[PDB]
Amino acid sequence: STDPIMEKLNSSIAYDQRLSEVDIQASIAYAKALEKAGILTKTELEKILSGLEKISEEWSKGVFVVKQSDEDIHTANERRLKELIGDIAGKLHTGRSRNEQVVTDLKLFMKNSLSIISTHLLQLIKTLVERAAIEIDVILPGYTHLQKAQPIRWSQFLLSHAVALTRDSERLGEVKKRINVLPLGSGALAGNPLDIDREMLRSELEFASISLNSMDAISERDFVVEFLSVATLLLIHLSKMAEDLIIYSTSEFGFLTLSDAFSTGSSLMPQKKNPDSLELIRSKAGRVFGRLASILMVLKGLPSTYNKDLQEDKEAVIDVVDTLTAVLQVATGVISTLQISKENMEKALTPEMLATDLALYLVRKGMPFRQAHTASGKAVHLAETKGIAINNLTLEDLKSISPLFSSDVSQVFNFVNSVEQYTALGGTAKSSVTTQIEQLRELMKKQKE
Amino acid sequence: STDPIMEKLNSSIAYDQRLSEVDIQASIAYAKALEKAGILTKTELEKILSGLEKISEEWSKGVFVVKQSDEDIHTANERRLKELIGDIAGKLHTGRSRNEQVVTDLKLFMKNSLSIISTHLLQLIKTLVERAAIEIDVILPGYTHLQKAQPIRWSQFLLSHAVALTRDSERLGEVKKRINVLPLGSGALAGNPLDIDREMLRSELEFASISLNSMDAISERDFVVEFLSVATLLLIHLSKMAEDLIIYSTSEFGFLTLSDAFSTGSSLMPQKKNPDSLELIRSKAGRVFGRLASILMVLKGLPSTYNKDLQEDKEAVIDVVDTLTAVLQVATGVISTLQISKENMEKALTPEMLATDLALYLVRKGMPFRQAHTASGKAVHLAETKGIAINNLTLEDLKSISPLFSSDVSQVFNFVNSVEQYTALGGTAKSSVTTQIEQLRELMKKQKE
Amino acid sequence: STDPIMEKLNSSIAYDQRLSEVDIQASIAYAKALEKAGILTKTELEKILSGLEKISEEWSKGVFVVKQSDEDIHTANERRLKELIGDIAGKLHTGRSRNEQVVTDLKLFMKNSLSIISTHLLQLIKTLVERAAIEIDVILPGYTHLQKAQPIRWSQFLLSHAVALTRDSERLGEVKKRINVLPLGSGALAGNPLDIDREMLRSELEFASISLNSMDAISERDFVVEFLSVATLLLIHLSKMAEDLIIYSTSEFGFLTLSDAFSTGSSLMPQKKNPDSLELIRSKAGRVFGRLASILMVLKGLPSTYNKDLQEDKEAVIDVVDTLTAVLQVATGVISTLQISKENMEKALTPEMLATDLALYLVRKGMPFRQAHTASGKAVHLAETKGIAINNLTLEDLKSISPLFSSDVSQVFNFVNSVEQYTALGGTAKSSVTTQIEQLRELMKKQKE
Amino acid sequence: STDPIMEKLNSSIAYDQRLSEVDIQASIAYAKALEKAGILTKTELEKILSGLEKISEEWSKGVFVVKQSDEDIHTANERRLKELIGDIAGKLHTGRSRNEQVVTDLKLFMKNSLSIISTHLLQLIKTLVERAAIEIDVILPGYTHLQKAQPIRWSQFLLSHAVALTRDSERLGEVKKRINVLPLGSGALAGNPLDIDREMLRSELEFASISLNSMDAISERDFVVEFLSVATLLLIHLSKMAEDLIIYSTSEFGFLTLSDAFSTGSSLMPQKKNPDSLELIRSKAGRVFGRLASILMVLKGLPSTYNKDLQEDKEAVIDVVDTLTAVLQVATGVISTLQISKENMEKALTPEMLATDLALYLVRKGMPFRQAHTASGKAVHLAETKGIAINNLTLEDLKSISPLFSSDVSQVFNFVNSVEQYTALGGTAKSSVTTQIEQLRELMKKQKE
Ligand SMILES: [Cl-]
Ligand SMILES: [Cl-]
Ligand SMILES: [Cl-]
Ligand SMILES: [Cl-]
Ligand SMILES: [Cl-]
Ligand SMILES: [Cl-]
Ligand SMILES: [Cl-]
Ligand SMILES: [Cl-]
Ligand SMILES: [Cl-]
Ligand SMILES: [Cl-]
Ligand SMILES: [Cl-]
Ligand SMILES: [Cl-]
Repeated sequence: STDPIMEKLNSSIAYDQRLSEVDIQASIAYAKALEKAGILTKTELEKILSGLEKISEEWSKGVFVVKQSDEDIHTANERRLKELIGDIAGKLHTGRSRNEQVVTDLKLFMKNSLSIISTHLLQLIKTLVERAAIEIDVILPGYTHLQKAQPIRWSQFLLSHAVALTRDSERLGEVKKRINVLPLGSGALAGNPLDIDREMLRSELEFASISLNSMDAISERDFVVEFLSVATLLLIHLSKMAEDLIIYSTSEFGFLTLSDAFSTGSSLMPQKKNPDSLELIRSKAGRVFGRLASILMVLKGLPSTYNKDLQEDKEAVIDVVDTLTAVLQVATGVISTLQISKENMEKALTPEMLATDLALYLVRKGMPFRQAHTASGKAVHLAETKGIAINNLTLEDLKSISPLFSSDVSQVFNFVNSVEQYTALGGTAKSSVTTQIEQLRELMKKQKE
Repeated sequence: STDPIMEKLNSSIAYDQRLSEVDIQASIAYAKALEKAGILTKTELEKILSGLEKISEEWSKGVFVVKQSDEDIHTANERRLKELIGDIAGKLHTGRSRNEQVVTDLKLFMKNSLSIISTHLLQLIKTLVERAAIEIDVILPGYTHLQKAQPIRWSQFLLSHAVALTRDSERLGEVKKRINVLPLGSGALAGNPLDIDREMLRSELEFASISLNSMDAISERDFVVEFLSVATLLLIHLSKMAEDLIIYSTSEFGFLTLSDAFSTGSSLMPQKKNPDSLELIRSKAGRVFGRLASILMVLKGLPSTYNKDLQEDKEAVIDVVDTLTAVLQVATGVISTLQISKENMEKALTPEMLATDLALYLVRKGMPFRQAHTASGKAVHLAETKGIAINNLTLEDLKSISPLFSSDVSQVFNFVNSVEQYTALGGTAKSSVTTQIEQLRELMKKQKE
Repeated sequence: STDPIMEKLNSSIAYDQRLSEVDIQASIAYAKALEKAGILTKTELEKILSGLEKISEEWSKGVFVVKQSDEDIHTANERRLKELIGDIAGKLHTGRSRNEQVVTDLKLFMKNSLSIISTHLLQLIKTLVERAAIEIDVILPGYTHLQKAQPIRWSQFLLSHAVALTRDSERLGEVKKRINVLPLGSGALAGNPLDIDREMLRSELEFASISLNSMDAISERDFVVEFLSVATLLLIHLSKMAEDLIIYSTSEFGFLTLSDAFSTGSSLMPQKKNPDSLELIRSKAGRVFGRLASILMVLKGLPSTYNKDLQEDKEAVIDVVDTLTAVLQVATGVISTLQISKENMEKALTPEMLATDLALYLVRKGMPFRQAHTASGKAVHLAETKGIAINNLTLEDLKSISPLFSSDVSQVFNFVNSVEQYTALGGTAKSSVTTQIEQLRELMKKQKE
Repeated sequence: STDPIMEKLNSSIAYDQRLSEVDIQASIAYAKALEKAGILTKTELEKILSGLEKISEEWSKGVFVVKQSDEDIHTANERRLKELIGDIAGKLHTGRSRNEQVVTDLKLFMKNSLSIISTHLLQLIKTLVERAAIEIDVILPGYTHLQKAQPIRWSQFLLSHAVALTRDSERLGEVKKRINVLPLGSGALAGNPLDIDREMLRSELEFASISLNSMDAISERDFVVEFLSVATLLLIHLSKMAEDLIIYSTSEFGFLTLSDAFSTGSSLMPQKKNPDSLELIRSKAGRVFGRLASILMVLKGLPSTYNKDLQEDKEAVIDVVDTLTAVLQVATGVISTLQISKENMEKALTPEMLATDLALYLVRKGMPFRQAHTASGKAVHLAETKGIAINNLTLEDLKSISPLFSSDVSQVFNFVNSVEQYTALGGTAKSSVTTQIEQLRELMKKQKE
């Protein structure tokens, strides 16, 4: 009777086959609770768990056969169990609703997915932290407005990304905690009428706790929005790092080149070596953001309790989980195999970036910063008008700006001296970077457990 | 050499196989232009067109074989042609870039897709217009704030949706016009170096014109954003109609019930008959919006010219084209097979909705509207305090509010009289509705051609 | 020199005057650290803190005078201090960047704002929890697909919203923790060169800790995205509750009416009483979501470190903070003053919603659920074809469906009996609702501290 | 009675004062139609138009006084007219609803706003087209993946942006057409009951036509979504151009520097000259996108007809109209006053970008492209391994790759020769660029009228 086109638009089995195992696992747990509730005889339970375990095997062996009438994974497994053991299968449905199987399964899938994602995320952070430890002596320009600002260590750069990524890791753990709440036993919205043992369900399925209200457990998708939100910000961080590496990979900047494994050429232009890995990653930010936008829209203005609209969550979660997994591993390969050009990073170190240091120089000699700033500004301009860099002005030139300049300004013109000024926690001085590295190694240790 | 994970993240063949035919068609057109440009001998052209036509057959017969190395459809067809005719295949690549094949193919796919979508959209509008013509005598409540406002014809309701949908149709035609501009011959960004005959390409591929600048033709995706944008607004309209029908389908409202073909029951609650068709449609608004959001993000801040980030467009377009096709046809089935309850729509017609008419009554007798409004307000409240509807107050009751009320107020209390006040173009009077119906039939006639 | 139009587009003083106080407070803290770093003499510090305190007074008395050249609050306060104490003011700028003042100020503003928001959020949850305790005996329909499902307690409904809102409260606390990290002392990106005492800054400004990397502290806006994200989900929850109350406020449903303080009439239609409060709230979901979308877009693909693009964060945060504050308080008024119609909620309780209970009845007598479900389905249909409700079928009618039905089915037809089946934790049975109420009172107690 | 906080959240006068004039203008038009409908005496009309004209003066002189009770502009003007002429003012409300004043006013405001925006947009395109005509001999690198691709003319670059901006202009005109439809006379939803002369209203207010259905005219906001959508894509284009100019403004690229009027320095780093104008513009893309996202969300799932949720449209439209106006003018200043470095653009022209030309060279001599591509690839690599550019390999070196290379390959190594290959329409050859310039001058001529 169902209109074929609507039935097709209604089918979620194509993607939600990814929930085949957690669905059996959840059915198994419920079968045991039903036996304890007196709905199944221990003899029936056996037939049921045996059938379910068999269906699990069919899916893992890639031999399960999806039929036309299967509008979703839940309907598939129920059909299969019935054709295996008959009428007994039908007892498993007692007090159970699809509205609760759907969030229970997706949460089970998400818990497993987060572990994998976490593992990869931590490996990415580690890769950045460990390379930062190895390349701690490298100094290059730091930018604001994409204009050379003040010199910083390449390790300080790798660590800013590592640090941001660590907050992503942290948010990921917080979301996992609310994901880890058992919704099974909420029924279609009013709860379970059998005095089902929810605690037994909880430990069996390995959730940290149970849902507090049946109407909310079945209507909410905060856990989907949260996931999508944190994943989006994680992607945002990756788009910024991509933007950085792609620009630094240009021939104009020349700071680095990715490995051949993470680049591709051009079937038309023979000279090309393109940073595809990073561009792909940068574009995924939009992809994941679209998933977040869609779910927020799907939810807005919907009435309590369950609504068929909610079915759009599955595909969005699965797609973002797969994007993360791929994106994180690729990012790792890139960071660990890319080749920096210590020579070019060094050449890019030009005197004008030391203009702030030149002003502090005068400040140390007594001049108030505002004046010191304008004086340093003049030297920058004098050198420009003269067609040279500031370190090439003469001492009398500096005196023409302020007699406060003494022969010892020569010490201002030393990049190692520049970065080494920033010892206060968080700065780019080498001792601060080593401190950060240690802090991050600890943070990771704690994130892992 | 390419990292396997990055290569997988980079593959677009899974979805872009949908472009198999337009890609051959575009290669065929270019092969003929290359022969005219002196790159191919008429003998070579023959081998080439014959090979291409053969590959086209493989795809349509569902026998084409995708190999590991095929990162996209373009790479697949090029590989296949080479293994069919050898070295000659390689001449087809002359002066051609993937950056141009990609937008040429997607535009070719979009042109064909729009025709199908248009056909369905027009059928949906027709369905609403024709039912509105049949059910023109039905009157029910009209709402603002979901509170009963003034009575309107059910046909006036069906037509508001038809009208909005017609603007969707119109926007769809405008987008098609800019989609219909040939980008082939832009190369990787600098244009074509062979003095290729772009006009020949244009007519051959059936585009209305050619791109003006090669750098823009290869960098832009306005045609994707536009499509996604209009599709999103179209979905918005459908979410509002869905919201309406779902609410009207409630037992509390009781105005209508969808057919069984567009509903489904509940495996747990035996009494349920749910309007799945409409909820599915309403949720797609979010889905399509997410696609729009993702592409806008993918594009923002990207430098000229082509960037690998752009590859995310394919899957978003294909997904939205398929959503539209399904959603439009389902919407049509729903509107044409749903059953209204003329009796309940009639029962819902209550006197308080005529309070505005009661104020105009006094206005006709000389009272300024502001005063007429407060007087009518009092009658509404008097009736409430008295526990009756306003048409049940006595004439002396109305006189206690304003002596201006005469025995002829009885004429105010007639719903057919209410709606029939709105004869000015656009209103709910029957003559206005018939006018609208005629206007829409014409609009559709013009949209179709 | 600056183009007047660009300067206007660049000015953020209109909105960022809201940061006038935290900016002084942050300048005060830095002045004291500069004295300890040897940049200011204790005599200079005095003049500085005295001047700053004076500027603080000007803003709080609403007498501060913004001049043309003030492109932001930071520039305003610096100008004012200089015209008050002269050259000494300029020493305060030593080692300080706008890039760090900007995030330090906004975080200070956000910390204060979250406290207010939290206070209001907790009051909203309390309002729902306490009313749920008072109206615990009320039963009405529960819905899925906006179709009557199974009976539930009105208190179970109020609590689903309370529960969701509690997760919003929890997420709000997590975000506050990362907001509470001091970024001051990061300079323009390389850190602070004076060995400034960041710990002194931390305790002085009351942050829980300090930023780990100067490049990240100045480039990131995770704290803005997080805030916007959680606020958006909070709004989503409020849009669903609004959708519920507006629908329940219809005359068709008739379950409740809001108070006059939270409604408005119509200048045209005298009978109208509209639920403006709820519609306003529902629409804010979109408003806040737009703010989230904008910031995510502003950030995507931006290079390290600071970029002027980031300046868009201020107005988005301030607007959402003000929306939350207003929305939360209004929501509270609505819930606490609305009037339910116990009589209509009772009348809406119809027999078909007990069809699931009727199937369990047969299940208890031995029949497998699948069969019990179809049997109950038949009774629903028999009653329909007969034009009566199911509780009106005769016992022999039920026997015609299944001889398993005995005279005691009469017990199935009792709504208090229906809801009382759900005693398992989370359900709608009265003992479960009282449990929830207790749990939520505790949760709130912990959230508050 | 209205809760003060809800009343504040409900007030739209702060921003919708921008609609003060179009609101009077719309009231004036309706007053004249009411007189013709027999509701006002010609004597009353006079008092009314005189009062309205007076209120118009108050607003334009900046002396109108907003009172507490004014929840919107419509309520303000109605109050003011009443206190000026008394009871007569109240007759103007006859048959009129706020639901129609609101869309009529906003459309009137949008029509005027589009004209201004169009004027500025066309000036921006002109600025790019005319500079492209002046700097037509300049050649620099063209990029894909931000990697040097093939040489192109700077004019070809300016024109790709001009061309995209022209589509923005075109879409803007299409939106204006649907904006130009008169909604006045739709009442609260059922239409107008006075047989009001809508055609008279149309010409009087200068709309191109009238709305077809009263229910749609009052419920829709397609005209807002459309506007926001096109404005967003326009901003997208501007974010890409900004991304380009900011990168080209780097010292690493060194192709250009903006004028001082469109840059700003750093209060901390004396050497800085930052491209604020472009970064501000790039960030507005997100701002405008957020406005689009919010309105789409506000609309999704809302029931017919009017809902208070719709009130969020005003502020979004006004904000985007003001952003466009500022952004467009600033963009113009930037393009017209920026200074390119013809010398550096020339230096950036390196031999590897000619590798495609080198392959075509062999193709002309008979070699199939695929082979020609790999041969050219080898030369690129040989030169790398040798530490020189390809134009420095010896003829015998090229022979070692393919004996097909003859002394005349020297002609391949000429950049003017490179770009001049692209004469086919749209390419970067000089004759193609002059063609584009002419086409765009015409397009603008037509857009203007
Ligand atoms: Cl047993
Ligand atoms: Cl090196
Ligand atoms: Cl000296
Ligand atoms: Cl020939
Ligand atoms: Cl009927
Ligand atoms: Cl009389
Ligand atoms: Cl001292
Ligand atoms: Cl009552
Ligand atoms: Cl019996
Ligand atoms: Cl007269
Ligand atoms: Cl020059
Ligand atoms: Cl030779």
